[PDB]
Amino acid sequence: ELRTVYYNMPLPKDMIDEEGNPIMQYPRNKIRTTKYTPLTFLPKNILFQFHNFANVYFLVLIILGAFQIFGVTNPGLSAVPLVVIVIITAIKDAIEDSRRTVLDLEVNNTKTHILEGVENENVSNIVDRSLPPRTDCKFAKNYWKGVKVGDIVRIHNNDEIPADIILLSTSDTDGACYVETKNLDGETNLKVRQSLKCTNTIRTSKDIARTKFWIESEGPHSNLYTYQGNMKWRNLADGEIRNEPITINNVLLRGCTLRNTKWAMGVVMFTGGDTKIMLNSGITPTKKSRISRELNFSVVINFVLLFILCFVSGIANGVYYDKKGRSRFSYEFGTIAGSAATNGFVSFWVAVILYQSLVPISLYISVEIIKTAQAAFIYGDVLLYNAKLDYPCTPKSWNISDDLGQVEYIFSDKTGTLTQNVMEFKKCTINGVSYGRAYTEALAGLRKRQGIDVETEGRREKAEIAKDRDTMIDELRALSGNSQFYPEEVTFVSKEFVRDLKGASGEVQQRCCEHFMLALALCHSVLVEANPDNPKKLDLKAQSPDEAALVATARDVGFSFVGKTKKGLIIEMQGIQKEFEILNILEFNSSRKRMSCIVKIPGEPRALLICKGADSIIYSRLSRQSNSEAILEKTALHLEQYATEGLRTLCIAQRELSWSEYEKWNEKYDIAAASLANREDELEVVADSIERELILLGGTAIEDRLQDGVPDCIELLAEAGIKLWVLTGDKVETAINIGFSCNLLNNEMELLVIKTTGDDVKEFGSEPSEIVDALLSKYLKEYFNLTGSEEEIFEAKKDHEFPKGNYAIVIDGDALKLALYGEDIRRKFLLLCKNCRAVLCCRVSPSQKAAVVKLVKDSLDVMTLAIGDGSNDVAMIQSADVGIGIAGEEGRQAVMCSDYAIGQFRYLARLVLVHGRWSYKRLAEMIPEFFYKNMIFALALFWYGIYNDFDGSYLYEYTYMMFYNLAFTSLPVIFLGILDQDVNDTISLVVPQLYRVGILRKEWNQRKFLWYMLDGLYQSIICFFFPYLVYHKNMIVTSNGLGLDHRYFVGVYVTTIAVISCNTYVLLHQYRWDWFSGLFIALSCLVVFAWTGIWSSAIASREFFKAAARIYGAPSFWAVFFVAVLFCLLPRFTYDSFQKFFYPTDVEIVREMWQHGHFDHYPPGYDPTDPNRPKVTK
Amino acid sequence: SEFEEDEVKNRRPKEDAFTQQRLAAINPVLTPRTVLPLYLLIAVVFVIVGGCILAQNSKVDEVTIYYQDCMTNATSSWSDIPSEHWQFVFHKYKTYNTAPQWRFVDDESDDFTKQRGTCQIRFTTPSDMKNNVYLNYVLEKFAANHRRYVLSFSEDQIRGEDASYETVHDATGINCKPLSKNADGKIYYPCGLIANSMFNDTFPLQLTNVGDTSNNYSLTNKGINWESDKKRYKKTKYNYTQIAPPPYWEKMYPDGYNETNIPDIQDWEEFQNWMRPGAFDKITKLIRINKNDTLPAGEYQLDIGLHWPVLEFNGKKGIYLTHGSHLGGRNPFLGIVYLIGGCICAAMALILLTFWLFGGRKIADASSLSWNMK
Ligand SMILES: CCCCCCCC/C=C/CCCCCCCC(=O)O[C@@H](COC(=O)CCCCCCCCCCCCCCC)COP(=O)([O-])OCC[N+](C)(C)C
Ligand SMILES: CCCCCCCC/C=C/CCCCCCCC(=O)O[C@@H](COC(=O)CCCCCCCCCCCCCCC)COP(=O)([O-])OCC[N+](C)(C)C
Ligand SMILES: CCCCCCCC/C=C/CCCCCCCC(=O)O[C@@H](COC(=O)CCCCCCCCCCCCCCC)COP(=O)([O-])OCC[N+](C)(C)C
Ligand SMILES: *[C@@H]1O[C@H](CO)[C@@H](O[C@@H]2O[C@H](CO)[C@@H](O[C@H]3O[C@H](CO)[C@@H](O)[C@H](O)[C@@H]3O)[C@H](O)[C@H]2NC(C)=O)[C@H](O)[C@H]1NC(C)=O
Ligand SMILES: *[C@@H]1O[C@H](CO)[C@@H](O[C@@H]2O[C@H](CO)[C@@H](O)[C@H](O)[C@H]2NC(C)=O)[C@H](O)[C@H]1NC(C)=O
Ligand SMILES: *[C@@H]1O[C@H](CO)[C@@H](O[C@@H]2O[C@H](CO)[C@@H](O)[C@H](O)[C@H]2NC(C)=O)[C@H](O)[C@H]1NC(C)=O
Ligand SMILES: *[C@@H]1O[C@H](CO)[C@@H](O)[C@H](O)[C@H]1NC(C)=O
Ligand SMILES: *[C@@H]1O[C@H](CO)[C@@H](O)[C@H](O)[C@H]1NC(C)=O
Ligand code: BEF
Ligand SMILES: [Mg+2]
Repeated sequence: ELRTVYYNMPLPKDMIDEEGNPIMQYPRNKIRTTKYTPLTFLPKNILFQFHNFANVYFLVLIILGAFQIFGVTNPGLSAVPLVVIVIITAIKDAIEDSRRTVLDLEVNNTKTHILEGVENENVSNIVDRSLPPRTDCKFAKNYWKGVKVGDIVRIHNNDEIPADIILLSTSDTDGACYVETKNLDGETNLKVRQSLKCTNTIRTSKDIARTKFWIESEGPHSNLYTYQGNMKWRNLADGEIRNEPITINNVLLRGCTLRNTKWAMGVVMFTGGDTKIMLNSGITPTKKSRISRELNFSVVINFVLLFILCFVSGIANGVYYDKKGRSRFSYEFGTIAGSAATNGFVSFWVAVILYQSLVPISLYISVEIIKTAQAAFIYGDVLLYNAKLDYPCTPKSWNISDDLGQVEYIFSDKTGTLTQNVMEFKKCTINGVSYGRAYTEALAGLRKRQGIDVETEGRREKAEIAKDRDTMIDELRALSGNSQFYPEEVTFVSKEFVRDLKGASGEVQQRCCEHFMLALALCHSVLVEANPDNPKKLDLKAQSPDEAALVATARDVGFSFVGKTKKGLIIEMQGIQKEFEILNILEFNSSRKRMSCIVKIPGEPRALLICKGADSIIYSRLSRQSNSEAILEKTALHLEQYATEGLRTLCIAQRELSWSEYEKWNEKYDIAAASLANREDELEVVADSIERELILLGGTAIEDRLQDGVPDCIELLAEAGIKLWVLTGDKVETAINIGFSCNLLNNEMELLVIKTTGDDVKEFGSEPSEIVDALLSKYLKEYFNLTGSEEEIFEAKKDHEFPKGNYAIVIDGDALKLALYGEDIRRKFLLLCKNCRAVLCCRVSPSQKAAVVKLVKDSLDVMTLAIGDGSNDVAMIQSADVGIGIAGEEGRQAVMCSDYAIGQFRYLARLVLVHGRWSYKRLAEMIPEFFYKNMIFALALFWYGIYNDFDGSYLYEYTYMMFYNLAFTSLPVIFLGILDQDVNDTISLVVPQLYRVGILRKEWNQRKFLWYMLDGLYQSIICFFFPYLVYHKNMIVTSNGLGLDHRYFVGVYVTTIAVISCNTYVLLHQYRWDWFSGLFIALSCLVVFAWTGIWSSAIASREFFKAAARIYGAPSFWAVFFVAVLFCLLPRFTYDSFQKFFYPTDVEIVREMWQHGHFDHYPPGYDPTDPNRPKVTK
Repeated sequence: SEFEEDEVKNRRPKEDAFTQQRLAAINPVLTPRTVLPLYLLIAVVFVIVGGCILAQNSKVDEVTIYYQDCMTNATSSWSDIPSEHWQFVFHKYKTYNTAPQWRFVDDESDDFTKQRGTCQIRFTTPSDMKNNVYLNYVLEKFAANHRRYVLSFSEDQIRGEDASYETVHDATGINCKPLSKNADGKIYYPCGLIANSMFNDTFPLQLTNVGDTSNNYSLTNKGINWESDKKRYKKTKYNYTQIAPPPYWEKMYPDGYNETNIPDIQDWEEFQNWMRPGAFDKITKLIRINKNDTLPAGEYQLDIGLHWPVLEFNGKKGIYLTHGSHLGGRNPFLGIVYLIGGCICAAMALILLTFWLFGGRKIADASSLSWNMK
């Protein structure tokens, strides 16, 4: 699939579809995150609704009744409840999808600048200065949806990129551009893109108007690291083709953001679903909770019971109609009709209509009400609201709240979710002396595990650090007046540093510190540009945020980097400015892991080679003659300490070069740099020559700041039994740093790396996919005793307990490709990660994040949660049972394409734990209970059949048969599903182990459902046969002796017992008895009595005309009432008491501890993950 | 130029006890010291109530006689009723026997050979029946609860309307379907199967005192139904030229309906009693009542005119003479079941207290939590 894009050129004849319209149509630049299209909403939604089997049952009953009519009939009001419920559910789904539509619209109406005056032929040197200039040519403001393939786009600084475009020119001469790719990968660095060489000289709308070209490109292929194209133009001096190859280096993708660049001009190549981020995304599935599918199986069990009842009814009715000596031959004008089997058929289908209620029409509407209200109560949570973004936790999907109660695996994006995108220079070791005070939350958690009460310790240490910091700032001001000194952005807290920079540890330490900070201010690629608001302020524009942090600390301590001359840099030392002279700069490389600068020291002047790089890289290039070899070990100790605390570390080494040495190296480097034919390794060998000798002067340590409460939230979710795997699109080393800070990875913990490295390729096998297999099998056999085999996966599925062993898997994307390829190696990888308490998949694509979630989801049928920000987590998040997006200052596709969206990672715990537990419990108890309550009522119809020869008369008056599920028994079970809490939110966060029940799936089974069905069967027997046994002896149940024989009056007996038993049962299975739910339970019972009264008092109810007066005035009714409610509720209450007393569940024990005051010292809204948290007494 | 021009150019949720899910509530944790007293409370007084119910139920004395076999088993002379047909329950006299007698007086004038003549039944009661004596009739094995039967009547005709043929025949739900109109084309006034098959035996307006005929015990057919029923049953507005009697009421109305003889179903409490079909297979309907006088001990005679056939379907028809209870007739179920419930509650209280005194754990034990054990 190759697409040619013509700019300022007429399309060739073969490319037009015969009518001035090209064949190839390109998709609109609109984004779609909705579940349904406007034209596919109704078919898809009704099909989704009819993937519930009881809905097919209701539909079938109505259809069958209407064509045939037969017994009962009265069609019109039979089809109304189903149609109303389906319409109401469709309306709810449409409102949900409309929220998603609003977000899509906001994204699509983003502003761009598109070149005007040149007709886009594609969608309905190089520049010619000779062609007349058109003034109407300008870059006009437009929308993102207005962008089409072949448009020329101009992107301003900090403007998000609207489509996949090819860079033509940027405001920087030479055409360099920086992009922020935190959205497309996890990279914290800015990426350098380059414009095409031919179009660099174009920097106005007029020049781009006079230009013509066409690009032959491959099609969209969802590989973020590959692009292949060829731009072709005609030389204007000579008519001939000239071609320029386009790499991924010239391309800007839709997820990125232009940075440190005034403007960038390019031509659009892909739009909409053809962009790589949308190719990775997917199409936002319709998610059904797990309990909903299990509910389908429960409904089928109910169908089987109903079939058995209707079978018995039809057979018994036929057998009866075959009998003789019956009153029907005398008084009903009855004739024995042929084909007793077809009469049993008619009786079967009369019984089906009689026992309709067994499958209740109100079930799916009740579950939908409960889930919508649960989502609304999540959204109304104030502890889930982020004041800084002004963002509450917004549920996107309003039917999967109970999935949050069963989560076992959380897959997390490392960058932008776990971390806030802030780098702070924290510590520094100069000449074997460490400086910097820091107290993380990670250390607090470690020390809490250690035993120390870290509320008092941490708060006291923070006070100490703030006091030391203020001391440091005042001593800095007193040391010298610094023009760029701003104390509101100081992060280095070492009092000892500035107090040592004057005299403290001796003049050698004085000079060591001064020169270290000066070398930090010299060796870098940071650019200074004046702040727009404050003219005297400088903004320190850098490609790496760690470099910016280093230069910012160097500035604060009094070694400010100001400006940039034609040669060297002007550094303000203690307030006196001196410009330096930079001989050479050897750039940082992903291959070099090292940056270097060469400065001129005045005399015969000398050279100074300053080298900044990773600790091992620099340590390898060091002097044996000279280095104190004590500073060596001290610095190594400090850097190991820092890396354990989770800080990225660098070493810095200076070598003083004699003039002679530098002349020779300069000239050698000059030949190597002027040389063509892959000059890269030329510069590599020359820089390797110069850097092989170096004198280590110090090292640094920058922290990649996590979000607030991330180690606390992670330890809480681990106590709950949830395993957290970190899937990143960022380097391994950064993921390992983050893991240590997070507390996921500790010292004394084995790092099982699944490297496919050539040196160990020499050892394990021949080539990868043999060596990944070898490493997986070796670790599986060594550190555990099991190998990858179907029976081991089967046995692993059984245990959900948290892993033990202190191992952590570290796979990169290359190795993960092989480890996910084949089924057997997939088994081995899943088994090795099922153990191994920490898992870090680093340098991973969005497809691979989704693949890992799916591997854990399918094998080990289990509930998963994916959380992240960006377009990698879109694929990860859609292919997960619950997808959570983290919201930021700007719109995010992970937030749009998610189920819930929270402001901070830290809300996961409070939201996930509290809500999940409540929902899992609330739904569990609610769904058997529902089937229980209905069942009682309906089964009495069947029992009455024993006495009417299964003929098909109704025990109940018809208003009872609708108001039972509509008004008498709906609200108790609905408010149990919406408002029930087993313990409050404070205890749910204090005792996270209460969560494990949902992981084990103890709360909901089909075994519990069958037990509730058996209880409903028993209670239906009581509700029917206690009134029957009051009637049976002589049929006189009244004091006056007047008749109460009508079946509707026996039905009043039965119905009142059923309602009060049902509602008291629901109240007894409630943990919390609040005034609201209790008020509505009392109202439901009163409503049965009040309806009987109000309806009876009317002549409208013909045979039920005084059922209330006559029945509620009978002492017989009250006698049976009380004893039947006792016999209905007693077996279950006795079981519950015997269970609470001798085999109590953990929530029962915790509620007993709650009553004895174990949790009285905790405040009502208590966030244990909150940094600004009031100290709890014990 | 163009570049230069381009360069030139809250939600906090409401804090509230309801929305924050912090409503005022009690959290009931059930412990033995709160549950066992409840069990004993329920046991003790379900036993009070069951004992009182059984005590007041023993005082109910009743007479039941099935006379369906009177045409063939009874003779013209006074003869004891076979034991299978009667049941006497007098609590002061548990060893009564003293079988009742019956006599069949045939009526050859009547040509309904199935049921004809009069069954005279003599029974001796050793005790007095209160001042509110109920003479019911019982039917056995007559099914008034089948699907078509039980919906076979016109509510428009019950409510006094002169309902059309279509109103009567084609009404939704209930309608008098097989019996709405006769072969001539007149609407059956009480239409439907229920009214057609109305119980037919004629019961007397007294109990003849066989000893002293100077004081006979009187019975009424007034007050044998709820009075509010006269709000639902209305005297018809038909014209005797639009309506005909039901098919089985034609021995009652041999000429049909005419000016004076149309039944007033508002005043006819036997009709209103029949129009309430029995839910079950045994049907008891009040037919005579005496609210004034006690029925003193003595021998009484009841003469029933037999018009309703039951022996075709092996059915039974009888009389049931009672004074009753507040709970209705004599039925030991409610007392037996209150006693059973009290005893089961006490047994569960004792069993749980026994299991507690021996395997009773400690209540607020964070050591018995699943994770602190494992
Ligand atoms: C004033 C009311 C009290 C207020 C209480 C608070 C209510 C809020 C709580 C709601 C929980 C859900 C309740 C279940 C709803 C169905 C009830 C039912 O049993 O249907 C019965 C019929 O019902 C009818 O025939 C009614 C006729 C008019 C249509 C009314 C729609 C019913 C509700 C539509 C949904 C509206 C929900 C919208 C909420 C967003 C069917 O059951 P059946 O009779 O046993 O079977 C025999 C069939 N037969 C009847 C044909 C012979
Ligand atoms: C017709 C309305 C369609 C919209 C067109 C109207 C345009 C304007 C109308 C705006 C009004 C929008 C109110 C809709 C209610 C939910 C909205 C909401 O905020 O959801 C939140 C999630 O929280 C939840 O999950 C709430 C649960 C859903 C309740 C609605 C169920 C509808 C019942 C159906 C029963 C059928 C009854 C049968 C008869 C009809 C998230 O939403 P949000 O993205 O954060 O933005 C909301 C707050 N903001 C707006 C300030 C930003
Ligand atoms: C009631 C008498 C009994 C009647 C019986 C009837 C049946 C039983 C009914 C029981 C109803 C009880 C449920 C209460 C709803 C939760 C309340 C809440 O927490 O507020 C939340 C509601 O968020 C919203 O934006 C409005 C949506 C509220 C209703 C949506 C679900 C309704 C459930 C019905 C399902 C629909 C149909 C489903 C069809 C499948 C949050 O509000 P907030 O954040 O504080 O607002 C600030 C907004 N701001 C951020 C801009 C500032
Ligand atoms: C008392 O009620 C009796 C039952 O409701 C009723 O019996 C019915 O009497 C009619 C006669 O009026 C019979 O009608 C049929 O009789 C024969 C036999 O089939 C036919 O030839 C007739 O033409 C007519 O079809 C009913 O069969 C009979 N019902 C039963 C169940 O036996 C008495 O008539 C009623 N007696 C009085 C005095 O009202
Ligand atoms: C009590 O009832 C009996 C029987 O119904 C009445 O005795 C009948 O009286 C009439 C006229 O006096 C006689 O023709 C009958 O032969 C009597 N029948 C019998 C069986 O004796 C008696 O009159 C009634 N008592 C009173 C006070 O009226
Ligand atoms: C009980 O006594 C009452 C009061 O006299 C009787 O009721 C009367 O019955 C006659 C029928 O003979 C009616 O005409 C009167 O209208 C009734 N009066 C009232 C106030 O209702 C009743 O019949 C007596 N019962 C018996 C069995 O004799
Ligand atoms: C009376 O009934 C008994 C049994 O109930 C029976 O043996 C006897 O034959 C019957 N008498 C007549 C005359 O039918
Ligand atoms: C009405 O019919 C009845 C049937 O018994 C008859 O006795 C009476 O005489 C008739 N009406 C008139 C006015 O004759
Ligand atoms: F944002 Be992550 F690093 F994939
Ligand atoms: Mg991210």
